[PDB]
Amino acid sequence: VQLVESGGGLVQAGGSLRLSCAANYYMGWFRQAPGKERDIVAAISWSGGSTYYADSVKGRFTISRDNAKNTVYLQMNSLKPEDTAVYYCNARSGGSAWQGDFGSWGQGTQVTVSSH
Repeated sequence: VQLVESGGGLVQAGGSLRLSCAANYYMGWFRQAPGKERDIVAAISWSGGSTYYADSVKGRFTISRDNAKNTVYLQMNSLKPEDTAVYYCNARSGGSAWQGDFGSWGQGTQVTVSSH
C-alpha cells in the first residue's frame, strides 16, 4: 500500500514533534538510530484500542489514529538526544504478525472431520 509520511526535523531536548502517515491493517512506527537497525517504536490496531510501545519511549510517545483521515500519528514528547533517528511508518497485513515461531504454545489437539 502507499504510505504518505510527514513530519520530523530538528528539535531541542525536552521538545515535541508529531509524525503523520496517511494511507495491511496493522500500523507501526519504526526508527533506525545512527549505526543501528530499524526497530519498532509503537504500533496500533485498525480500531485504536490496542497499542504497543518499546519501553524506551513509554510515557513519552503516543501513537493514535484518525479514521476519517486514514492517518496514523506518532506524538513524540520529552524528546531526548537518544531519540535521534530516521523514523518510518509501516502498514502490514494480519498474516505478517504470525510468521515464524514466536511466543508460547498450547498442546496441539487433533480435529478430524469425517465425510457425511
